[PDB]
Amino acid sequence: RTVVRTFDFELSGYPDETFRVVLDSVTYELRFMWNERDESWFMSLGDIGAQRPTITSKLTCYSDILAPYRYLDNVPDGNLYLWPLGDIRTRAGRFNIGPLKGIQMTYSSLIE
Amino acid sequence: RTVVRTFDFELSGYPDETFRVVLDSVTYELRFMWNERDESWFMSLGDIGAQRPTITSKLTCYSDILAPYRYLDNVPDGNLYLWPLGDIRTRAGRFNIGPLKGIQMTYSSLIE
Amino acid sequence: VMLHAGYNGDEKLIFSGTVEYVEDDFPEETRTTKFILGDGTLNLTTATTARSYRKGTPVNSVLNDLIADLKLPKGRVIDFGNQTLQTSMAFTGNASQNLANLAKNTGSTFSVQDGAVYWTKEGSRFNVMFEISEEGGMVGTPTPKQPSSSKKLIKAHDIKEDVGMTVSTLLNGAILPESTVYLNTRYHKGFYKVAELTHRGGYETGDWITELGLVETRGELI
Amino acid sequence: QTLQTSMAFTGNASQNLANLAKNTGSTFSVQDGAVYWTKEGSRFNVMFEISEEGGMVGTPTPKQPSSSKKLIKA
Amino acid sequence: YADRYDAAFGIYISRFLRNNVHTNIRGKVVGVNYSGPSVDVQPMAYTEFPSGTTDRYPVIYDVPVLLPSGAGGKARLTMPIKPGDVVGLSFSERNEGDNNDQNTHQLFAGWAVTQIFTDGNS
Amino acid sequence: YDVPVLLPSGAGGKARLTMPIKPGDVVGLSFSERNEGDNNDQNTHQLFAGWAVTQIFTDGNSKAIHPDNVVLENDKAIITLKPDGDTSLQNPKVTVEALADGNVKISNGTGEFTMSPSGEIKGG
Amino acid sequence: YADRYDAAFGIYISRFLRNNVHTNIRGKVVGVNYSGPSVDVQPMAYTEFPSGTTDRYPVIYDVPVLLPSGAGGKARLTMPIKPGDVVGLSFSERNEGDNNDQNTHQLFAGWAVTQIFTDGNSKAIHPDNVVLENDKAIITLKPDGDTSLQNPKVTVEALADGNVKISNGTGEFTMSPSGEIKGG
Amino acid sequence: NYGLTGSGFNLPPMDDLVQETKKTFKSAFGEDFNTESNSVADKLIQIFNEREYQLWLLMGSVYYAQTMQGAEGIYLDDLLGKRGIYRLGKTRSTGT
Amino acid sequence: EDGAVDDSAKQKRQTPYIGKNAETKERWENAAIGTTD
Repeated sequence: RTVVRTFDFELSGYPDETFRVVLDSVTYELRFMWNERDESWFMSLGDIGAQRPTITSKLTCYSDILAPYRYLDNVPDGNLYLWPLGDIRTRAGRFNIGPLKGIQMTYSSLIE
Repeated sequence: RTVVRTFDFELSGYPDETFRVVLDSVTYELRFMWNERDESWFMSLGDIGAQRPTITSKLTCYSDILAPYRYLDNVPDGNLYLWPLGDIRTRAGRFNIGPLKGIQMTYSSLIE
Repeated sequence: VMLHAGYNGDEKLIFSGTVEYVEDDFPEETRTTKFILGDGTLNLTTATTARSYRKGTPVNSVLNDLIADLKLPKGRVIDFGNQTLQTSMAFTGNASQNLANLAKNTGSTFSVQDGAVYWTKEGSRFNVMFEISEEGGMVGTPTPKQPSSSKKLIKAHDIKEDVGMTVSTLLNGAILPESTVYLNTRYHKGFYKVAELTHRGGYETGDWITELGLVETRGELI
Repeated sequence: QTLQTSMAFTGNASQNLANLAKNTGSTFSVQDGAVYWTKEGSRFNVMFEISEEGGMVGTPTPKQPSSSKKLIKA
Repeated sequence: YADRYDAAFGIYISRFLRNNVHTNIRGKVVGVNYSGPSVDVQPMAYTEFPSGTTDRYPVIYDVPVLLPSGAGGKARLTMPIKPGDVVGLSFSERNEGDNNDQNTHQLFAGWAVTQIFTDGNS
Repeated sequence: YDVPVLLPSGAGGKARLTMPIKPGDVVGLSFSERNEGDNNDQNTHQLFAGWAVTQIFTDGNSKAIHPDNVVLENDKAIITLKPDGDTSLQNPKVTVEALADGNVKISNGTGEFTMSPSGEIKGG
Repeated sequence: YADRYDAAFGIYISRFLRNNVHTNIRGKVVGVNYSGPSVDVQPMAYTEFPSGTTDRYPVIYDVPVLLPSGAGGKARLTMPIKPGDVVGLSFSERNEGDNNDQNTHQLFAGWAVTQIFTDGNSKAIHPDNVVLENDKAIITLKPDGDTSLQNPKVTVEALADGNVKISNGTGEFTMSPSGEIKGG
Repeated sequence: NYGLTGSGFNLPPMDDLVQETKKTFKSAFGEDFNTESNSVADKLIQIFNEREYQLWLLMGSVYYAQTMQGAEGIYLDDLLGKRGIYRLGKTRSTGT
Repeated sequence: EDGAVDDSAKQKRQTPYIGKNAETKERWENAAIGTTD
């Protein structure tokens, strides 16, 4: 399953960010919510103007977020991962997500 | 191989000039870079909006620049030469290129 | 007629064509000459053609045959590859009209500009040939503007356009509709195609700026 | 002059006449109730003279008679 | 002449029909296929503008030929067509050979009649 | 005036089915895009008659049609071919039928001649 | 693209012709009336827009059928039309069935042709012969004088050289150019 | 992009190298590292960078030394020496 | 615009890694992320 890096993300730290992104020539809308007690980011994925999000999950490092969901016509077939740029023991935080902040959220697409 | 003079060039001396020219009814974009240590002009040739230049070479007097490259569909079939107007021993410089500056960069096209 | 403009040290070609119209009015104090110029109007509106092809003909051959009829230099073309006609075809009338019809059914953009023929594919774009920033004489912040005055029904080819933005800059004739630009601002950042240009100028009094209508891209990087 | 091929005319009479104008170099136009049929290029005496005595207003200026240019055999 | 607003639309519509909206035209057979009867038609009409320019129709390929027949093609009067026969040609509104074409009336040959007796071959 | 009439024909006009057209027959008319009689006309679709079809059976002149038979007919002379081999020429005083079963029955009011499938030859 | 003033009229005219100005179209017979010959036509062509929308012509009722005829309908070649035959259809400019309609070209069926030999139903054609044929009854005339009537058990040929060979499975009768008369 | 490509040898400006190495430093110590004007690291990196510009220019000069165009001086003789042509030395005028 | 994929658009060089924990990263990103090519 050859895959190539094709997109990177950044977060400003606002607890209720929402924006639209284009992946594999298809367009999706994303929502990020910050959880206080669990100090983690909650990601919701869905179609543009959809009544409810298609997928909701909790973000973690080195875990394949989309693994159990590559069976729907509206879910990207690529790979979405979070891995750190600094010390390997650093876990995902609020302000430490970005191309140079410490954690590299990235999307990669299979070659077809 | 009958050939007729059909175009002349001039350079303002700026070290990173880039402009578009039309030859044989086809259009190309040219880049000129000045080298300090080698005191010579580097010419790059390519198609309009091309990702990378098709040809790169170093300019010299009385040398057929395009000689080894008349086998591509996007390279002019004419003749490109640099010859001096003054003393024959003068070599190409920075500010001495032009119709009256001392060196005559010229393009000539075969008769068909 | 040719027109040049710039800033006291150089002048870039900004238009070239034929004088379609001319009139003079001289009421009392000041005469005012008027012009209307067309970029290749004569060729695009009189070049007749009469061609035909059979089943199995490679489409790449049809394209080259029709363009040579138009009698204009080829600025840039993206061939079709190994595409072949599915049905017999016949072409007559103005060559430009026939080519513009082939555009719809094959997702290709055809448009002549400053004498150069440009044939490209919709959705895809060409390097950062231009960068826009406060250093690059930008004028005001970019704003999002729809690229068409109407909305189309959608299934919600997907690759087609449908989005854009607007920017303004000091006059710079070294730009063309089919080029690509990079937008380095503080809010918006990314790559865009160009779709429309408008050059304005008042020598003694008036603006000396250019307006670009950008369109988002979603295709391959041709 | 004689017709070279059979002809048929229907619809508004004005439209049919305006079509006969193109193929025979004639100008057709109604004005203040009067029908005028003339031939293009040719003209009728000095029925009017323009000069400063004749209440002219400003000098004449050359203006093209159409907003577009046609291809010519030149 | 060209000042009114309506005359502009008149000329624009007149010119628009010139390059489209092909409905019917006469022609002559130049190529004949006997298996799956079809004929190649060369339209005869043309015009010359005052600017010394001419408009020629191109050769049209594989126009189906109609014959009086029925009962699923079991009964038919198959006459021996030859090249050079003068026939009338009709153009279909849509490209019946494809379902994705966006144009209309763009020289989509519909069918041809067996023969027409005009001047010169009456 | 003068719309050319089409007839099923070929081979350069050597083969043609010239039926006897009369005034009053109902036909469909087609108009050509350009004036095929001239090469200088600037107009288009201006009632340039292209051609006319032999006849069209509309309301008010709808003749009956045989459900299954290729009948070529004249005022009183009829040629009928049926799918089952049989062919027949008829007229108010003669009949020449060739049936499927090897039957020939050339007949007339004054007499008849026939051949049976069994090879018989008789003269009535 | 959509900025010029002329492109707007171009698109408007292109869209206007789409819903009107019907001139000709192919079709297939689905309903046949033998008294006062008329046929129901189902046009075959269609298109699918990028927005996932389709355009279908509806069934057209009672299009008159043309046949080679004359003399006030006394002479006519009435072939046995059946449902499913592929025919070409023509639309009249005005509603010939009414004199008050204000529209034009609005699918006013004009007439239909007997049959058209397109791809998928292309019957073979004899290079040189005027063959009038039925299911099993054939009439063949050849340029060289010879004429022949055939069927699976009879044959009546009249050749160029004065030969008459009226024949049958049970026997034959013939006349030679030399004036001979024989009965087989 | 600026090194060896499919169409010969190119030349990079100074600013691209400066930005690339500054990005590398940024990645080394996070986005907070300062690299402009007042940084001692800035004064070291910029001074360091200009020298490799000379190296790149000299390398580019070397490549063309073995081509029909660009040869000069001693290197020119080797190119045309393959075809048996040698420069002429000092000459004495002759006449009558 | 602060990380890779823009360099491929801007036609620049990817930043080399600083080596630490080598042979642990390279096996995983190269298989799960790949390279922009």
